[PDB]
Amino acid sequence: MQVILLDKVANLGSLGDQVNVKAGYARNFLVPQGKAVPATKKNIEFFEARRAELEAKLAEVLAAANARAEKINALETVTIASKAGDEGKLFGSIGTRDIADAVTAAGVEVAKSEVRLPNGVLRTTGEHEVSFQVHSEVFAKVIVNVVAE
Amino acid sequence: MKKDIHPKYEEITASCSCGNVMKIRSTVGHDLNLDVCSKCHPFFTGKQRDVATGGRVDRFNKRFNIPGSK
RNA sequence: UAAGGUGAUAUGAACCGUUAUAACCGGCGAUUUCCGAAUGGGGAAACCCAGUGUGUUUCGACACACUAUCAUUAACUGAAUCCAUAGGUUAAUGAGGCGAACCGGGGGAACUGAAACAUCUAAGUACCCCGAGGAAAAGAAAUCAACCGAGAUUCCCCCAG
RNA sequence: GGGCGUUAAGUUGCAGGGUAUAGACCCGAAACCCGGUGAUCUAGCCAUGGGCAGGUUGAAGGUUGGGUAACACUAACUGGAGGACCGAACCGACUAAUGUUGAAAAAUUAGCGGAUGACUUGUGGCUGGGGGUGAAAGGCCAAUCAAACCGGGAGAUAGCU
RNA sequence: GUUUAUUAAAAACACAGCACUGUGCAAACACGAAAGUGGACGUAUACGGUGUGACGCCUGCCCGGUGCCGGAAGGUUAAUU
RNA sequence: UGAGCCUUGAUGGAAGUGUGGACGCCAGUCUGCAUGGCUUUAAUGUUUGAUGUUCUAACGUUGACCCGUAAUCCGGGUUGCGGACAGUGUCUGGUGGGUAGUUUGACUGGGGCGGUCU
Ligand SMILES: [Mg+2]
Ligand SMILES: [Mg+2]
Ligand SMILES: [Mg+2]
Ligand SMILES: [Mg+2]
Ligand SMILES: [Mg+2]
Ligand SMILES: [Mg+2]
Ligand SMILES: [Mg+2]
Ligand SMILES: [Mg+2]
Ligand SMILES: [Mg+2]
Ligand SMILES: [Mg+2]
Ligand SMILES: [Mg+2]
Repeated sequence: MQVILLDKVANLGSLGDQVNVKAGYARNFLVPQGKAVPATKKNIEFFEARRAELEAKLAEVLAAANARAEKINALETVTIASKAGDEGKLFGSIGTRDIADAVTAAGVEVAKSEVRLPNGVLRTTGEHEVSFQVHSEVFAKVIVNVVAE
Repeated sequence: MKKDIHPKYEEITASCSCGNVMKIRSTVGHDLNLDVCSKCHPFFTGKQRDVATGGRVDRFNKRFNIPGSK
């Protein structure tokens, strides 16, 4: 009933909770690979230095990552046919790769970990919408299309 | 048999009834495994209760710094 | 130490000795086949079969010598996975088995008695298992006392059947 | 007033009478409990090998000739059944005599049942005692079985001889 | 048809038939510390367990008692607080 | 949707015409809103118990594949399916002959059956 997230994730706490938290939930998931926590003397005081010492990021860092929606919008139509066939369906797999990898059809590269589409995309050939989600502070816009061969 | 972290038990006793049974009782505790070590990753110890709850106030590390050392 | 002496059931033969390396006694050694923890592998115990090195070599061989398994450390190698570990090899130490009783400890009866029998007794005895010593074991108050005080543990007689 | 007391010498040895706790005058069960040894007999089963003169009868099915419009029907030949026959080896034991301090701790003699099968046999293996195995009799588990043998608790207990 | 080899051959065991129940296959179930094996080189018209009773003709009435199967509304009711 | 604290209300910016919920011994008052010149008890904050919604994040995997490894165990890894469920620990209400705890006299013409024990 005592932890320190700091990297809030839908939990009733941000920058790490200092009062009664959940228990047995972190023993196998939260702590491992996720956001380590131990709100025990040692780890506690060590977090104060990360805060009592506190920003140029909101002015500068935000800018070195906000031009996303502006750098990629006027883009030429994405022409990556996903093997449209089967009497009116397809053969190609549409998920994470062809969405992001649709940028290096000339050179530029991205990270498959920024896509914004709750539901998986229906294996069609129409105007595949792609709302690029680089960071929470800034969102962008992309598209995808399938052809016959 | 194990409960490694803590000793164990398996000591016998007589299970009396209404006055008396000169029978015998024994085997207790239990088991479980697969414990994720903050370090590399889990070797499955077969601790039990009083062993599992022990790995809590304690560590996971010191709770193992013995089944190795000694 | 010494005039004898070559163990015994039987001499006998062939001998060794009398001064001081003949016996004989005591100490330290040398040797010490095969089996047996048995340890190179196997095996109905005293047998069978190999690898890798050796000397003399009329230079095939004879025998010899090393090679079990674990643990500690050392270095070198080293997977799934960069790492790192797991694993592997080598080497030096060490263990292993016997052992009468006493001793610490883990497990632990029943006949028997109770004039029956379940509580209870026998008895933590018998026994079985592990361990260590020459003895083992125990051994400086979060002890006791009772308003006085004693002062670690241990063993003995009382308190008391 | 009445009960119990009040000018009863005790105490410590020694020897003895008795009592108490102890075995407990001696010999003896049928049994219970603990730990080991036994499937070289026997009962099952597993693996791998062997045996069946021994001899007879000879069903169903089929081939062919005949024959029917087609079959049935039939004749031979082949075929090979059966809680089938007699039948040696082999396996087993229904009857009688003998034996009964035997030739023999279950047999001998004359007959008797099965004898290609749920058959029979060699070698080795697997089931362990409250347990095994059992075409079932409480049968068999080494001349032992309503709970094996060996050692222990053990000098069990014995109001009995 | 089978049975107490060695005092019981039966009305007892078995039987074909019937019913209940379990098992979706690495089946249930059984032997086995395990590996593995049987079930079965089968697969629900199959396999197991329980009870009733070769082949033929059959197998009647009773669910009060006990057992089992279903229901589970209501009564009684453990630890627990 | 209950209940605890208790936060704001009804008992114990200056007139008139009106709308709503309140209850009755009933003939009535209560109480927000335009124009006009402490307890009985309700709402919001909550704390906490209930059902029901949705989410991932528990850990599961007696699925597959790769090493350790010429292993059916185990461990690591990849992958899949499940997923904050399952399951476990503490606590707690059920149920609970599944199990347990609660000896069987004497007298006697042996004993037992019978009979009798004041
Ligand atoms: Mg040698
Ligand atoms: Mg060996
Ligand atoms: Mg008495
Ligand atoms: Mg005694
Ligand atoms: Mg016994
Ligand atoms: Mg034969
Ligand atoms: Mg026979
Ligand atoms: Mg003659
Ligand atoms: Mg039979
Ligand atoms: Mg039988
Ligand atoms: Mg008998």
